[PDB]
Amino acid sequence: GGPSVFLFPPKPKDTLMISRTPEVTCVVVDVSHEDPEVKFNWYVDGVEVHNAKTKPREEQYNSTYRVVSVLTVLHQDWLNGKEYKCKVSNKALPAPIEKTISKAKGQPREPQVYTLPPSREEMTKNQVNLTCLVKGFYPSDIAVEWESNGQPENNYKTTPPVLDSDGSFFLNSTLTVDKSRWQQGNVFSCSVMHEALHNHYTQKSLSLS
Ligand SMILES: *[C@@H]1O[C@H](CO)[C@@H](O[C@@H]2O[C@H](CO)[C@@H](O[C@@H]3O[C@H](CO[C@H]4O[C@H](CO)[C@@H](O)[C@H](O)[C@@H]4O[C@@H]4O[C@H](CO)[C@@H](O)[C@H](O)[C@H]4NC(C)=O)[C@@H](O)[C@H](O[C@H]4O[C@H](CO)[C@@H](O)[C@H](O)[C@@H]4O[C@@H]4O[C@H](CO)[C@@H](O)[C@H](O)[C@H]4NC(C)=O)[C@@H]3O)[C@H](O)[C@H]2NC(C)=O)[C@H](O)[C@H]1NC(C)=O
Ligand SMILES: *[C@@H]1O[C@H](CO)[C@@H](O)[C@H](O)[C@H]1NC(C)=O
Repeated sequence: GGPSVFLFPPKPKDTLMISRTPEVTCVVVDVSHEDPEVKFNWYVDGVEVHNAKTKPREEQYNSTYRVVSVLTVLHQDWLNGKEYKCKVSNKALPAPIEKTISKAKGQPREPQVYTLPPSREEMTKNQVNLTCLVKGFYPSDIAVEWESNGQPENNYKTTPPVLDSDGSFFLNSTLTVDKSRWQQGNVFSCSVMHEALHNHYTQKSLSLS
């Protein structure tokens, strides 16, 4: 004795993109070789659901199994604050273990998005940094990408959301492009996906005129 349960929320980009699959993951550790069977029961706002997929158990190096149940959440249900409950049953458990999860509960706040052209010190060089400042958003769940002429620009680094003095979040996204591309006057756009924006999406464009 005995097993432990950990419940994980979906990835932010999965929650914000219609083509992606947002999943809540119920992980059971310390499952015995003697009694390796785990019964998973799932509830959405107290209502039982039967659409979760279990994965084949894995032997840990500490000679125990790690057993996982993955529940697909509806994009709208997750955003509307529905509660996801995982109930775990196992013979080595006198009473089942339950864990509940839902989206962060504070008041949603819309991100403010600003673009920063390369600084004269930054601009003289071979490759230039284009910056997208995203601040004042809540919850921290967000997705920031770059684009030009309808195609993704992949040479970017986005900082993790940082908790600010007023309890909201902020981050920077920096795209590195060849100076020649920026200098030419090509339009680079910063894409921001967040629940509180109108239509959960905004974009800010940056170009040298
Ligand atoms: C046998 O060996 C096993 C494998 O090594 C080992 O399993 C490990 O067991 C420990 C505890 O014994 C368990 O620890 C918990 O880990 C939580 C994070 O797990 C994440 O992230 C880690 C690394 O950061 C990864 O290794 C995990 O795979 C898992 O990854 C996430 O997985 C999901 C689904 O797969 C993905 O969607 C995510 O992308 C992914 N993230 C990453 C970064 O990869 C960690 O959060 C836990 O801390 C919290 O719970 C503790 C419980 O004791 C608290 O003490 C601690 O304070 C934290 O509290 C929680 O946090 C908040 C505070 O209230 C609230 O959210 C919660 O209410 C609260 N919970 C409470 C109080 O219960 C925690 O340390 C490891 O995850 C696990 N590793 C794996 C791989 O399974 C076994 O223990 C070994 N057996 C032994 C030693 O006997
Ligand atoms: C651009 O900014 C990134 C991230 O802040 C940094 O690592 C890099 O060295 C800067 N300059 C260029 C030319 O990318």
